[PDB]
Amino acid sequence: TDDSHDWTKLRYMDNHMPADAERARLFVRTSAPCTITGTMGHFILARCPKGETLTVGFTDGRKISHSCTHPFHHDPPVIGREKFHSRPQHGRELPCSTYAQSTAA
Amino acid sequence: NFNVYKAIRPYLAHCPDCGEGHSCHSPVALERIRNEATDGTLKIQVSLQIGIKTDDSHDWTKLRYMDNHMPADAERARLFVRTSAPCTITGTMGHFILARCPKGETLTVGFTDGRKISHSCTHPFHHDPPVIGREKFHSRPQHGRELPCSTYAQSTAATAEEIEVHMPPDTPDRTLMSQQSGNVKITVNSQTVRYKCNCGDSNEGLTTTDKVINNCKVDQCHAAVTNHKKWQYNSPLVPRNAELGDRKGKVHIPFPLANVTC
Amino acid sequence: PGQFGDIQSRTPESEDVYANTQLVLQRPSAGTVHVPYSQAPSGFKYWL
Amino acid sequence: EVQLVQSGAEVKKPGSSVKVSCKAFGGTFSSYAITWVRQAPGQGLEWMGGIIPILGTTDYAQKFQGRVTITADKSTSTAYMELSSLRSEDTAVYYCARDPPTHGGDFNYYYYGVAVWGQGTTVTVSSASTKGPSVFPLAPSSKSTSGGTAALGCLVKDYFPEPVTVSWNSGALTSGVHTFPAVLQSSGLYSLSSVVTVPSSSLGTQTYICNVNHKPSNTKVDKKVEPKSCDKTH
Amino acid sequence: EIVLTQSPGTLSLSPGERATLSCRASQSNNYLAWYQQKPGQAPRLLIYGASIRATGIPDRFSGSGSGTDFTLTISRLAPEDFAVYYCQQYGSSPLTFGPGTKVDIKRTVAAPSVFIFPPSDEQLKSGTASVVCLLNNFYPREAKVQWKVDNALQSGNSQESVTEQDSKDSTYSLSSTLTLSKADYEKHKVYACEVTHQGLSSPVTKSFNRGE
Amino acid sequence: EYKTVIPSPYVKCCGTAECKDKSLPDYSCKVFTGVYPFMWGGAYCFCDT
Amino acid sequence: PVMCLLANTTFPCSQPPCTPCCYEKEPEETLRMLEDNVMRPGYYQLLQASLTCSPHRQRR
Amino acid sequence: PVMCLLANTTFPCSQPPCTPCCYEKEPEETLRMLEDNVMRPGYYQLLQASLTCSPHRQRR
Amino acid sequence: RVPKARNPTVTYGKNQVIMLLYPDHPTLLSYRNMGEEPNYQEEWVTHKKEIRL
Repeated sequence: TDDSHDWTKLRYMDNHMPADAERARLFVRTSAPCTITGTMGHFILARCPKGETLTVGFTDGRKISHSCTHPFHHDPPVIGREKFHSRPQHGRELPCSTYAQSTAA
Repeated sequence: NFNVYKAIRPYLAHCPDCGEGHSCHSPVALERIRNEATDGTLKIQVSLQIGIKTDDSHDWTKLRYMDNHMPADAERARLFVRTSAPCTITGTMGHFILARCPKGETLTVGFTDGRKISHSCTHPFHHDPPVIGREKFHSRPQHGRELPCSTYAQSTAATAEEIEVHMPPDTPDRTLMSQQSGNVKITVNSQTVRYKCNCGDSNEGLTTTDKVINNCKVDQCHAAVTNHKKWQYNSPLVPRNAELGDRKGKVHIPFPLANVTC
Repeated sequence: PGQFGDIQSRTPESEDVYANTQLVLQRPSAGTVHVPYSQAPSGFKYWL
Repeated sequence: EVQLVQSGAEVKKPGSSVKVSCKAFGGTFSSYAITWVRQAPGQGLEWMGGIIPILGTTDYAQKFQGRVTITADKSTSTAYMELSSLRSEDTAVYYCARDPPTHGGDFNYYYYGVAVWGQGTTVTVSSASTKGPSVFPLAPSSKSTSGGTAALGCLVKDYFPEPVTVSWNSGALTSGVHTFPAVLQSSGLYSLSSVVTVPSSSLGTQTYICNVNHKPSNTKVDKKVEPKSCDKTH
Repeated sequence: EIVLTQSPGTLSLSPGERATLSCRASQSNNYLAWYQQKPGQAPRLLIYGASIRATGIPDRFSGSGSGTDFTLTISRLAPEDFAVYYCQQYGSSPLTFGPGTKVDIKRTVAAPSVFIFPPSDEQLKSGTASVVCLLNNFYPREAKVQWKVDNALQSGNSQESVTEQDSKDSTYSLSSTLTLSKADYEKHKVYACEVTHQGLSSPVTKSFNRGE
Repeated sequence: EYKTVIPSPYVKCCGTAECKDKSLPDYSCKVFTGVYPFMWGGAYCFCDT
Repeated sequence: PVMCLLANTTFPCSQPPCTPCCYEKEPEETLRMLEDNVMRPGYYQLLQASLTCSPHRQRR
Repeated sequence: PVMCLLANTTFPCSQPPCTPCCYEKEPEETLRMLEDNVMRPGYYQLLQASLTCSPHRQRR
Repeated sequence: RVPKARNPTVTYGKNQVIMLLYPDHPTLLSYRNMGEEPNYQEEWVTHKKEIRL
């Protein structure tokens, strides 16, 4: 709320006043919990399992848990010729595209 | 023998997917997953050691990971294993975890590190249990018949299931060496070092105290910790100590495959 | 390989094994210590 | 901009628990990704693992939590370590004066910015009693210096603690003095030296002297200078 | 993994020249950045990389690289540009700091400078039979000390240490001492302080006698 | 259920290993050339060829 | 060339006439410098100045 | 029955040839004891006597 | 990084290859003639299967 850049914190609008809450209690889930992989200001990166819905949520300072849910059909496209589920030890490199984790302008 | 774990310690190993999509060296690498229990129970082998701690003693509230050179303690209360969704762990002793798992095409195992980081390792793994009988049911009913199946029994016994142990390979570390201008010094944080150079160095070898190698350029210097007084599982995905193999030893892996009704 | 009987032994406790899994070792991926291998999956687990 | 501030050096005994000081400013007025790096003399740099970006939870890297068993403060700009039960091998410059160090495993990531650096406090793990600067050589007896056209120097040995204050000929030659090396040794005692680089033709006009001062002993050094290859010594 | 390998371990240049430093790693993905240390001086940021770049000193630096390795170059070396130069990419999973490259602007070079002082004569009970060394001004560095006591070779009980450089001159240095008891400084008279540097192989030598 | 048994790979720095051939139920071994494996804290081998 | 305006007077986009600490010396007025022009390329440098502050410790 | 061996010597398995708490005293014992010796039917009891040693801190 | 499906167990016949396929996950099989008409065909295979081409 004081505009200091504390990584462990986030701020939300309590009626008319910005108010603080803990970063460690932010979550995003679809069919099951997503790995967050970067955040800053209004934005979150996440790696999510396949699912027909998305919700983001956080625990308030006053211990109450807020969430928001949108319908969002997530089913990421195949790379290459196999419908695999997590990267193997052994394989081939193929070209794809990624949101880079750096908060650069 | 159950208290073999005085002799052998956890390790880092190369995990394919540390939860964020990148491969890296992980305290939690899972070396084998096995699914021979027809009841759908799952036995998982991991580079942690659980049910023990540093100051080598059994403790069901703790596990030890390898904090790069030193084994280090963390709480069993924050171990997890999940597949498509959270598994319930049904037994943990040594390198071995039992879990009961929902159907899923991945296995990810993980824990919370003493410095409050969360670590995990994720493998592609098609967990789809065989059906017992003639109905693809999902959880056991309060009324039914009993059919023969098999289970990893929840006993940490002398199973006659055996895994071999070997001493580590020499563990390399770039921070064992510093360029003092014109020379490099080997430095010894109380683990004995092997070192080698080609800067005209006639005297490559071993030390248990800091040493200077004359004229040396840090690019042409190499060093690794060498007198390991603890052993490891001889996994793939860590180097062998020598071409001949190594001097061995064994561990009896817990949880034997009993036949039982479901 | 990978059909029923790709591993055979004369009794449960026998030390003899015949196996034909076509295990083929593969080059390790650059900058890593693993052993990758290709093999026909267990022909008994398929049969079950 | 961001700016960092620390205490100059800490005189500490081994086996103690010690605060190590910081405050941060310069365009922030409050916390922003503060972290530490620590370097023992003759080593390369090493990020002080107990302190990656600790501004709401205390860190460790992989390794650490040996004798470097440590916690670090989150509070407004005031990123103090408490380095606990330290040993002689932990004698180092502790650079708190360091840039946003983007972490990982921990799932969030940081800006590149303007960055920040600065001083690093010397935690001087020591137990030596205080001792004067040139009580080993130049205060009690003699000096001679066997040749070269500007090969003239002065000596200070087996002393504790720093800082010594030094000058040549009442400060008059400070235009041609070069301020020259010092060390802290494995004995827990310091050593220091100084030179004048003025050549034969322009030192030869002087009947010449040099001096040293040290408050932790309450002593003064003086000796007369007499070269072997100056213009006055042909 | 990754293991940041700075390719040049050490370099030397005239002022007016351009330096370039290179670093090799197995993958990069987030900004590794460049910082330097003159002996006893505070660091500062040179440059950031991996895809974007930003640089902290009013521009005479530039940095680039992809597909293999990552680099920093300094346009026209001139003043106090002597340092060890490092690159790094912070904590996370286990991965370590860069090893550093020494570079400097060239001296008006000469053969090794050496010191040959008496200790003190009154108080030999304190150990002032011991003879003290300081070395300066040599180039490049392999300046190991050699000693003689009354024209006999000695190497033992030596107070080995590393000094900071010649400051304004910025040439290399060391200091040490032969630790000796009492009586031999009173029986006898003579010493030599000597330097077996690679630039000469056979040493530079200084000597004195207790008669002066 | 077969078990595929795989000991730690032998990696030799600065020279060729060779196949220590033996009779085991479906034994195979292979020597892969020009490896440069990394442990957690450094390269395992001295050279990269 | 490129330039920025104080709703009337015009200047090069290295800083607004209010100088650093701008959002703390002309609060919210600082943002109207970006209202009635942001289409010229220089305006991210006016933003860089407008939201940078110079407390007593700063010394580059 | 059958028994264990070590270098020049043959001896019964269930107490060490080195003094008890032998792994705590000389932890590299396995690097002499277990080159090819893993084939011994007594190795399980040699291991139990070596590590779960019933050391001088315990009682029976 | 993407996986490579493991080698099939192939065997031959008069103008045929017979391949036994072992997918760990849905895997595309494609084939074409190397002649003037490629007669391109494909399928995702999701379980162990024998193909005759």
